[PDB]
Amino acid sequence: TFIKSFQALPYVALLIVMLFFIYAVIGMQVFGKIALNDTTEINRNNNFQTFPQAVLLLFRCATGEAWQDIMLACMPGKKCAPESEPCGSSFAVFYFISFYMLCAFLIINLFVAVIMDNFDYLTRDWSILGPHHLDEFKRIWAEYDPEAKGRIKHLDVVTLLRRIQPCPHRVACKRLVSNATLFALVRTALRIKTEGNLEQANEELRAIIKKLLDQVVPP
Amino acid sequence: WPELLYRSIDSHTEDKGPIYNYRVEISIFFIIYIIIIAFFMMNIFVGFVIVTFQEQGEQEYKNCELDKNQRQCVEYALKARPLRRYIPKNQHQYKVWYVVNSTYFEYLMFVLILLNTI
Amino acid sequence: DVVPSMRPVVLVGPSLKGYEVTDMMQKALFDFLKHRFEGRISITRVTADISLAKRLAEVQSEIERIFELARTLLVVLDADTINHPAQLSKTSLAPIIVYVKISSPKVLQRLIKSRGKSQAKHLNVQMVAADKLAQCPPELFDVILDENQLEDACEHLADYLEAYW
Amino acid sequence: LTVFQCITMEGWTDVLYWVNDAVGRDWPWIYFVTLIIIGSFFVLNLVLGVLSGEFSKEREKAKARGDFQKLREKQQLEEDLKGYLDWITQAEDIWNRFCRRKCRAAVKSNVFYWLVIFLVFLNTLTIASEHYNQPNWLTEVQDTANKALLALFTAEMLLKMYSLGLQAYFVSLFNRFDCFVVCGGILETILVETKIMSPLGISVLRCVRLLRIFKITRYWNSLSNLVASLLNSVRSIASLLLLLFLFIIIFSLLGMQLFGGKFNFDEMQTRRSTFDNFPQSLLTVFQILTGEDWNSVMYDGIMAYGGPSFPGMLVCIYFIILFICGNYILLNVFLAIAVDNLADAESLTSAQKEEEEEKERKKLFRLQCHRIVNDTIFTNLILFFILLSSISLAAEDPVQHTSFRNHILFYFDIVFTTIFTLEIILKMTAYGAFLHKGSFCRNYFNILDLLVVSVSLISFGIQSSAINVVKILRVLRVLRPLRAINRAKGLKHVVQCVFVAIRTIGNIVIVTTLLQFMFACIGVQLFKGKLYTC
Amino acid sequence: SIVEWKPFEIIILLTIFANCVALAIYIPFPEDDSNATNSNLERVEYLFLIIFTVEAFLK
Ligand SMILES: COC(=O)C1=C(C)NC(C)=C(C(=O)O[C@@H]2CCCN(Cc3ccccc3)C2)[C@@H]1c1cccc([N+](=O)O)c1
Ligand SMILES: CCCCCCCCCCCCCCCC
Ligand SMILES: CCCCCCCCCCCCCCCC
Ligand SMILES: CCCCCCCCCCCCCCCC
Ligand SMILES: CCCCCCCCCCCCCCCC
Ligand SMILES: [Ca+2]
Ligand SMILES: [Ca+2]
Repeated sequence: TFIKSFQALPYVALLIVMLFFIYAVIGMQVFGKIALNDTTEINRNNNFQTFPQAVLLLFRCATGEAWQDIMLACMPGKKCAPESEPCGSSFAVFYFISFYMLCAFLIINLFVAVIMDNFDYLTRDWSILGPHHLDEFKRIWAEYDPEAKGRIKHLDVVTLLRRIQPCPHRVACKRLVSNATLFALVRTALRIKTEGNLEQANEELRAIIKKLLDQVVPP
Repeated sequence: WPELLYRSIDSHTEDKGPIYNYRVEISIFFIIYIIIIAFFMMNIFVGFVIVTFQEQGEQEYKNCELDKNQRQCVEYALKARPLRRYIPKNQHQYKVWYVVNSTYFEYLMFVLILLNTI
Repeated sequence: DVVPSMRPVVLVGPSLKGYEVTDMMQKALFDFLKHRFEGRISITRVTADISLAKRLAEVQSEIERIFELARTLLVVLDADTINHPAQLSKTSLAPIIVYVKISSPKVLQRLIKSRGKSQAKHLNVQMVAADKLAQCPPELFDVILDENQLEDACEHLADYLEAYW
Repeated sequence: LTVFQCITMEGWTDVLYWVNDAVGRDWPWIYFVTLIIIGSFFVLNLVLGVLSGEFSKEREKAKARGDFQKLREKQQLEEDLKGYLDWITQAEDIWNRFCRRKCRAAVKSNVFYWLVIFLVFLNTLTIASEHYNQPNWLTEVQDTANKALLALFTAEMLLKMYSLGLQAYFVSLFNRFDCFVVCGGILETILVETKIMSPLGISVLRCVRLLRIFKITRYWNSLSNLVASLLNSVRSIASLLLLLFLFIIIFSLLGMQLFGGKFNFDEMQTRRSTFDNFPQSLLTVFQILTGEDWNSVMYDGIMAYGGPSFPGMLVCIYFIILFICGNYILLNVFLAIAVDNLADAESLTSAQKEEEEEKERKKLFRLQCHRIVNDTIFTNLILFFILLSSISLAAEDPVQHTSFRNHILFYFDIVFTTIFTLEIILKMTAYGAFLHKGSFCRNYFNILDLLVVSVSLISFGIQSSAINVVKILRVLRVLRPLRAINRAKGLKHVVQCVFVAIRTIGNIVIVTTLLQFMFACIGVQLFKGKLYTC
Repeated sequence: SIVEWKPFEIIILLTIFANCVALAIYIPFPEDDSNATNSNLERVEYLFLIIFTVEAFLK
């Protein structure tokens, strides 16, 4: 379900990608010429010299990994690169503060957007009927029936693999007698209402809410 | 953070070098802050985002119809479709199918996967 | 019956007028009531038991002067006995009565302890009448006063007075 | 052990740089980036999810006891009490005291409120004007402007008390806090003028002086309900925090028991975060809990029990149980507190602002032969040109000045700048160009397209001069990706929901950015240059 | 049985608190070194074992 939620919001992550792109290019053009030397943090591993390198540095900052030492190393006064025929900008505050405040925001925006898209599942009593029970019924139905070949086909009550949750006082017989059987079980096992007229009520509810074969659904 | 917690515990007096563990009580200032701005107020923050998203989502509450679980139930009128399993026909091709489709096979193969990882 | 040229206005208040917690609310409403109806409302203070009304030696001549001033062309009557419509509705004077009530029974004692503890023991006697005022249905509670601040209830009192004028 | 150190995202980048040195820069980044993304961000999203699910179950199960109804009843009661005390106080004014019936209206008047807000701002500016070695005139300015503001704030303390009822003025929580802060100011005057004042005094007294900035943020109502709920449920916040404190005490006593005095290595005493005594053990356990140098505090914990061996290096169990079941309990505590008090304190808002509004409502050129055709092929060609332009500026070479690739990218920039001027010319046929109601300007995205294109062209114009001005005009051409926001009907929805989120969140951001100002000012008081070292 | 009727549970909780405070003051010196305070805390510790074993028997 989380994979589905992630794949159902391809644009909340696109925003994070756009932010990484923007800040990678900005850091490229401003801090690109700092001198690569160790004992600092703009070194042979961290630098804004190529786009992959800058994106790695920004991923390092986003996970909060001594980003302040990079920030202090990109402050002005640093020797410039030799391939450049001094360098270092004081923008390095606004570049590294804001980034951390932006990513850490857009991350949360992403996470919650994925949580709450999915919030139907995360809060769930696991007792009242849910997709798990319906799919378990689908597989047992396939166990007692080959591919799409069940119309009545029933002379047995061996359908007790339906656990206590949806023969107590033969209410199983009442439910069975009173895809069509799937929808009948859906309506009855919920036991929403009991008035003796709920078949026509189900008819009108399905008509108003709905799109498919309703000539068999109510019976 | 801890590189600064210990420059500010050694902190002595205006324009004077450090003294080892001059004041450990200063750590309180760095604890309260950490509890307030980093822990409490940036979890108030995600809590606020969560509750706001839930409000943005309950706009389509639609209380005229009943609770949400029956909404998923009625949306699952699209179930009860066939699933391919290829029940065997040949007798030489059914014994193997049965033995490989029994749980006796899957337990063993979980055991072998674990042994290969080991 | 027939209107005595105007509807006499008395204010029941949250409780008995003999204790400051209530009569202060009456004065507070009366000041603002009088300062916006010049030539439209005459305020008078009555003391005798006008509950015993016909339409006691002191009470003998008390009732008629209210009608006399009502004919003068609405009129505010300030009493010390009308603490419920029942002790005033037995006779059909056809008045309009301002029905002050507090929506909660729990702020009353907090108001009681406010200024001084000398009055404290009367809180029950304070509260019972409010309880005895609580269950009265709106049709005999014609003036509905629910809210907190004066500045809006004073505007609320404006509207009731223009059914005829 | 190394992978688990990476997952917690501290020490992640070392073990990547060491591997980069060992086996080259090429592949290892896949391993470690994927490890962080799958195993750190994703399984933190899952944890936030499961916790929020449990908390939304507990909220609904909290509709059995109806604690929210208790909070609402208390809120209405405390509103009504002051509302009726207004009736009483306005009654008392019928030893002539004609002054009060005017000074009360002055109090309620917005001019006085804005005056006492401007005074708060001056107080802040006299506090924030701290400085390492400020000129000697600034010190006397701050002293006199502190005395004057304290005297005035006491003046509008007593004026507010006497224009209302004392027994009514103390009803409001805010005024009870304000009386406290001005009393703290008076105590400050006493201590500083008697000269018996101590560094703890210069801390707490100036601290309460800062707290007077809370005189702002009293209109704002969502945070008012939030604070009301926090003060309602303090019996549970205290319990949760106290249980956390006991967990930390246990994991610090065990810390001293296992690593007490075992950190003495002949190397220079760089081990500041030892486990020696109890206060220095609490700081170390807290540092592990927040996970700052969890590595080093575990490598020292290991190398104390012999090097990496079998009996030794089972002292990773301590620093792993700690980092697991301390961050879990931190997240649980500080999300239960921050959701069960921020979803009920938003119910207050949704049930009283609604109620109050319901209460008040119930009381009451050429325009011929154009070509806007084929807007379904431009709407994709422009995307597949913006993407290539974005990659184009992603492919520049900073370190070399006259790079071979840079000339080719300049040629691409020529082509793309011309093509992106083509659509600007095209949309003349569409209504706009400050003509026809100015339909051009009503939608800022088209203007932004023109703006970034115009900058890419102004850089060209300056390039003939070839001067360092373009040094900025180059950088801003990073704006090119944002054009997609206009051209992707899906991306527009997300980038608008983000702004809606910002506006809805704004109160919390304001509280936090105003509550960091107090900590900045206290830090300035405490460490105003006491951090040097030779 | 009637001992637990009496509210001593407060005194046993105060014993727990005194044990926490006895553990806080104990400085773990590197190699068997000790000061006077660590010497006294061991006698106080025998006291705490006594007061815990007694209540163990009772409960
Ligand atoms: C005002 O920010 C602060 O004082 C903070 C500062 C600067 N340092 C740290 C790291 C904090 C922080 O977590 O930054 C957050 C990161 C996520 C986005 N957050 C809001 C935001 C959204 C979009 C654009 C910009 C900002 C800012 C506090 C803080 C704690 C808790 C809540 C909070 N808040 O802004 O609500 C802020
Ligand atoms: C001789 C005593 C000097 C130290 C007194 C206390 C200073 C250190 C207190 C550390 C508190 C940290 C709290 C950890 C999280 C609750
Ligand atoms: C000299 C050795 C070259 C080996 C090249 C391997 C490339 C990929 C290795 C890392 C892939 C890890 C994926 C993690 C699971 C998604
Ligand atoms: C929870 C697992 C982490 C720690 C497990 C303990 C492993 C101890 C042995 C590892 C090293 C053995 C000796 C290597 C040669 C120096
Ligand atoms: C409830 C109060 C507990 C305070 C401490 C209790 C135990 C203290 C015993 C030893 C105190 C240290 C001094 C040792 C003699 C010089
Ligand atoms: Ca970290
Ligand atoms: Ca670090």
